[PDB]
Amino acid sequence: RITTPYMTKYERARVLGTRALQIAMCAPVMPLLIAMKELKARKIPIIIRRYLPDGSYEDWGVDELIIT
Amino acid sequence: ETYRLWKIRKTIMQLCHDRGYLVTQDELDQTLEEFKAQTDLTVLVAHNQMFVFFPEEPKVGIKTIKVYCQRMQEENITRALIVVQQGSAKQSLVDMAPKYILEQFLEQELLINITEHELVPEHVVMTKEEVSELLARYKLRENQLPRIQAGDPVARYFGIRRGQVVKIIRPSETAGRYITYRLVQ
Amino acid sequence: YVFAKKDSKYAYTGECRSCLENSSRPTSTIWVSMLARGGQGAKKSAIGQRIVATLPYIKQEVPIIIVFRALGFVSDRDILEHIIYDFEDPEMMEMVKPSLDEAFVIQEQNVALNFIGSRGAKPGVTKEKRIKYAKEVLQKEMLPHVGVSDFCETKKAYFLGYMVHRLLLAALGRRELDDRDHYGNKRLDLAGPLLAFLFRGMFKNLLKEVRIYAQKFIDRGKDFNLELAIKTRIISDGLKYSLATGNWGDQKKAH
Amino acid sequence: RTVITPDPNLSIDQVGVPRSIAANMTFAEIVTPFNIDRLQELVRRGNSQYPGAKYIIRRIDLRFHPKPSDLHLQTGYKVERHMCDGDIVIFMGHRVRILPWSTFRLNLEMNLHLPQSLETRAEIQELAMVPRMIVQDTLTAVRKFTKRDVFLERGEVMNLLMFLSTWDGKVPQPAILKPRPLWTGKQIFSLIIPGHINCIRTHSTHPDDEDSGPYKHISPGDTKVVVENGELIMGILCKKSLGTSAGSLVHISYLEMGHDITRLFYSNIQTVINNWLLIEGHTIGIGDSIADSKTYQDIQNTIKKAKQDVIEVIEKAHNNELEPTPGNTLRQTFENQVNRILNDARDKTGSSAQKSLSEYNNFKSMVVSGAKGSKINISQVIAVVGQQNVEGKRIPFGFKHRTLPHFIKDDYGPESRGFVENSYLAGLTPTEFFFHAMGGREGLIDTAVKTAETGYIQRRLIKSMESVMVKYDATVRNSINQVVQLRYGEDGLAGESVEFQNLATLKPSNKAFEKKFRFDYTNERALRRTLQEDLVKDVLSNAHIQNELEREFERMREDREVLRVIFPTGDSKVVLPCNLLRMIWNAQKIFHINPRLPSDLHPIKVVEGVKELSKKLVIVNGDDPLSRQAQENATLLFNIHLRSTLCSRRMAEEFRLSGEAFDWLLGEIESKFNQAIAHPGEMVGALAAQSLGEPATQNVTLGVPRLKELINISKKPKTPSLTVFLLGQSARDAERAKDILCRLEHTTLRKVTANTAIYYDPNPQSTVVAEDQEWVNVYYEMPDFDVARISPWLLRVELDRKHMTDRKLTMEQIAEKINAGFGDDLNCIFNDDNAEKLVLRIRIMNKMDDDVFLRCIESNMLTDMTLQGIEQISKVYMHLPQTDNKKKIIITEDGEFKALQEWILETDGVSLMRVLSEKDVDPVRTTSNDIVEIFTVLGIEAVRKALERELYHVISFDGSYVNYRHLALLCDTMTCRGHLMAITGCFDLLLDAEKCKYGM
Repeated sequence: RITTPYMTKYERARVLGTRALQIAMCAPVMPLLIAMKELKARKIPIIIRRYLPDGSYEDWGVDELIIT
Repeated sequence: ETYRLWKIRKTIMQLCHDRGYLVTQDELDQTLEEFKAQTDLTVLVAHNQMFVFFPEEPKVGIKTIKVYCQRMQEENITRALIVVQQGSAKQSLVDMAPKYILEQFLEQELLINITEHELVPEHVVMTKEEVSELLARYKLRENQLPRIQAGDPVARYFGIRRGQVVKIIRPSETAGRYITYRLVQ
Repeated sequence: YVFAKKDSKYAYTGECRSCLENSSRPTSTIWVSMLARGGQGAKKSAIGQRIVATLPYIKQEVPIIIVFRALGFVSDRDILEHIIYDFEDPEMMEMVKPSLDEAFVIQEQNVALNFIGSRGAKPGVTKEKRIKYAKEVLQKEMLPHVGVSDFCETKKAYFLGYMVHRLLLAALGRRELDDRDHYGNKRLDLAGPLLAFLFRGMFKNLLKEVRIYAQKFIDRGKDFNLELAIKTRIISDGLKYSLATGNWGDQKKAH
Repeated sequence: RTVITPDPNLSIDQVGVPRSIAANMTFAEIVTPFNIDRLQELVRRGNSQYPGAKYIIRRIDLRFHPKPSDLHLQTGYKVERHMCDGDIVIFMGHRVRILPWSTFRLNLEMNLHLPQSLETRAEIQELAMVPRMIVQDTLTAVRKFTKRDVFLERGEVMNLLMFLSTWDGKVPQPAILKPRPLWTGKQIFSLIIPGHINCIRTHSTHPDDEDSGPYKHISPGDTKVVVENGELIMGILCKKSLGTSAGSLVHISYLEMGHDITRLFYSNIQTVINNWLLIEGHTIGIGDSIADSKTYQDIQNTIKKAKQDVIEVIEKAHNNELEPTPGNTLRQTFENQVNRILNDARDKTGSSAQKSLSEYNNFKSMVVSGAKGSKINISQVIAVVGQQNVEGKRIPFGFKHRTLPHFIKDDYGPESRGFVENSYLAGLTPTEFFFHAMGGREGLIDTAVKTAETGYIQRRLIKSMESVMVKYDATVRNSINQVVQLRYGEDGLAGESVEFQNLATLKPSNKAFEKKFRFDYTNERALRRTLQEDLVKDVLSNAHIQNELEREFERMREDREVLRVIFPTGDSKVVLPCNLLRMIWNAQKIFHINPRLPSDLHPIKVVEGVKELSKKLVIVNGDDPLSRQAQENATLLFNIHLRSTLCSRRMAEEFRLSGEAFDWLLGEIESKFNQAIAHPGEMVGALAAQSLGEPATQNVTLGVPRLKELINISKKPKTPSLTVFLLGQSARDAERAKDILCRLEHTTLRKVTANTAIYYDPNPQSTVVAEDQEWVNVYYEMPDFDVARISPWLLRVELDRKHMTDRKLTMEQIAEKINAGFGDDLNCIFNDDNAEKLVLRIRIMNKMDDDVFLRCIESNMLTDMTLQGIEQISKVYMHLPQTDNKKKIIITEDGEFKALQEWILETDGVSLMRVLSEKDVDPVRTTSNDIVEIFTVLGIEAVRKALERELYHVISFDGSYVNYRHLALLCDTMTCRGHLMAITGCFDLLLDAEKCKYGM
């Protein structure tokens, strides 16, 4: 639990860059403007995998986290 | 000339004060006028033990080197400085080294103290009880730090062997006291 | 040209690039150069600065007075009567004084010319080679423009001695040294002189195959015919190749 | 690939790709239920029309023989249409708008690359759009739009409201109402400024004397920009308050409103003043570049005296009547004397020309408005071109002491070496046209050189920091996964979310600190007027309340002292993240606070509010004793400022905030500090290589030949130096320091030799000189060491008068050092300076015959003596310092800073250890600039700290600025491995199936 409680701007490029990709490929909706609404209403089925430089990791979900 | 025995002695005693060894207050603060009594010069104290030389030869030969090892091993002293006044014979200081360590200083390299200079932040040698936390909170390793080299004149100042870690508290101009940890090689 | 150099093993070097009439023998960039005073030991430092002469086709620095004694001179008034003009000024006479001391043991022109020829292209073994070799060095490939005949020994003795007089005039600070940029030192060339440089290197090749075609016909001795022997396409290609592309020369050595 | 052409009618992140180019590129679209009813038209048309498609990846080449059996389209397929609007292309990331010709229009050649996926499109969108990373025509005309003079009648408002974008449909109410209701241009320019924004700047004409008692906030030139509450109250704008500088109104509107609110603040001003100017025009006639005859005749009355006072110094120095200033000869001090009298007349004809230009003059509208700088380049139009130079010197003699064939020899005059009386309006003399052809050739080449210099540092220094990043520890780690820095930039804070602020406990004095911050709770009429009636007993009664407020002030005295350790210079400008005087100036506007009434805030709520805040700002996590000291050092400098400008007295007296104010204020700092913590994932290497090569484009060598030299750390500096300070009472006298001065120069005996000769006088009683026979007998009346046989030669060296008392040299210490240098077998005889001829007689006591060997003795003493001083140490200068940076900074007994002058020494040649060791050379402040020589003495921590002192010095010499975080990464990638060297997505994602079960 030593990672930052916000979302860095590089996660948000890779969350919304891929969540809009699957919604383009016939997924259940919960393309680019679709996923912007879902994050800003906090409905996304993605768990962020943040490593650490030792080799470990920490698995965070979006509703555990403060979005920009 | 008496600068080159007063300022030198005022460097050694501030040296072994901050190497950890027991050093009293007033004998650090001897003026040159109060020094107007005095080789005849040898500092000999222990830790909170250490010997200090001034060979009368300006150039130390190996014939000088085997003399005091009779009084090294008998008087049970281990760490000792040799203020070699001019400068092969260093291989003799490798021979006796794994038992008792000794090292060599030039005379005029020591006339002024480099720890007092303003572009040198105050290093602190860390202990193995303190290293074993810093390797664990940051989850660092034995390497993987900013390294410092062996023949560094502050590594030579504190008498740091290969493998220790010093901390550096530098007064910086965005936070005030950024703290950095130099591995020694 | 009395230039100056920055780092090298000299102080106030001279230079000349003699040639006559834009004939053959393109250049012979003979230097005359004064050594520094940063010498070690009593080789130079205890006597002072010396003068040398980087002659062409000699991979050494043959000193001055040796060259004049290869010109048929003996005595050290008749070597300084070609270098310094007034013998009544001590400020110049000091300067040449430590260069007589190094060229001192050689007197006869059979010896200095042995000294000069012993450093050549391939060094000869007999003395009669080194009498022969440096005899044509110092009258065929050293200052051609002052004279190319076999009797210009008295002439060359001045204009070589003239350069040493302009070596001293800048070494003393008694004369400004030459700017390298200045366009009084610059000759331009136009389509005339450039094709003359390209026609000499191709009129010899016309002769070269006539040397080849005839000597392959001495065995017969039947006749000889030139109108089949002049290869006309030597001239009408190299003057058309090297004037098309721009690589100004022959097409066999392009870099 | 084609031209770019300017076009101010595109919102900045747009490009105009013409239809002959967008009809070749493709964006491969994958079919959704959205576009499956849209793309079938674009399949139907084909490649004939423009909105069509090339391929159908079902791979059918739909451009010829369409085959309508294979016009199927179900979801999952990939269609490759040509282009549309709205799509994103790469340089930054533009956005295609279609404007039909043959040029790429973009609102200020290039290729065009187009990404091919909906993932790497949105990487460009949320990282690298054109706003996410101001022309002359706009930035000048903002001055003319925003004076007091400009009034817009009624119809022109209806146009300059039509060309906004953010406008809410409602027309403002004008100022004047006796005629037609005229609108001032500052009212409409208040409508662009986006929401509540606060700023105060000073226009570039504002005299400093205008800040007296009267006319402070009025400022009758209508300078002094005051933007309160997003509505422009007063002041003209310029470049200084609309560029991107410190405290700028465009800078402030990036630290409050985001970036997409500021991109609208550009594309409003890029229209409504760009399209108001069709009513003003802004031409430049040649009437705008002519001096009136009041000054044009006086501008020659300077230059007719300039060429007089160059004749005055030539004929003074051609009579041996000019004393050479020490440091240089009579030659170099002649040139410095005359280049003094050609840069004052170049500037006395430069300030009287700018002031004489009229208020309508159209050059003054492009200089006062500051949009086009270089106000020296229109002082050559009007008055005087000035001096020419090559190699930094006025024109050298080319031919033979004659710079052109029109002159005489010995022409050092004020026109035969380059200076130009005429200006470009009056035309140039046919000589001076050649000389300006030479000054324009030396600067025309350096441009062709400084593209192969700084086009090479920046593409090399990137490969240094190619992958140095910020990992999730917020340490600084790189490819070879080693720790560079433990916290990023020494406090973890990020680069582009900090400002300049001041401390106000460091700078003031000791009495003022106990007057400004003390809060005397006892006088009872302050807190009557500065605080409410409900609390006027509450402060006075409880001693527990009164004993906390000392413990606020107890820390502030111990906060004062640490600032006087970190900042010994007395320089209080500090870089710190959230501006604690805008955000207090804001909170006096949102909450509508009257500061002329007694406040209503409790003073313990001030103290408790700060202390509970300062725990909530976490840079270093953890409850360890390691991380506890490792936190409060990363926030020491900011937590001292955080009590100085939120004190219990400063809230209630200078700021007058309310109880509902301070609740909003402290909680907003925490929400604004928590953004300036750096986002781990930053490619910091590109951010800090492109902030050192950009001021690379803009006699110690400074600039590119120094900056090139620290990138490879050359062992042999082309100009090394060693600046040397002093210790005692010698520091305040030039006569005491002359002893210090002479102990550094390598003084051989060539410098003091008059002349040298060799005689042969074997009998001293019958020497060739009869004058020395007095004192030669004196050493031989009672002779010493003539024991067996003196060699019969005599080396006679004469000495000097100037160079022998310039250094206070003794005939003994010359003779003693030769006797100690070569033994007693060189019979050296000193003599007296009391007579007017100083003689040193050197005989020899008994291969290499003695005439030669006496020369070799003499040829060693010309070259290698070292009479005094240290070898390889050239001319050793001396001056009292002029600039307020290298002076001595002594704190008085009232705590005030004070600069005190002392004699410093700037040498040439570096030998650090013997220099430091000698008498009254400062152990502390002595420093050299030779990194290599400073690394072999003081360690590695005087390289990491003092490679900073050089890279800051090759940048701040230009006046430019680099954020310090880009210097603590160049200093910390060279010195990582203990010794200096030259140069030459961490995370992942997982699919959450438990959320994925529900959701249609």
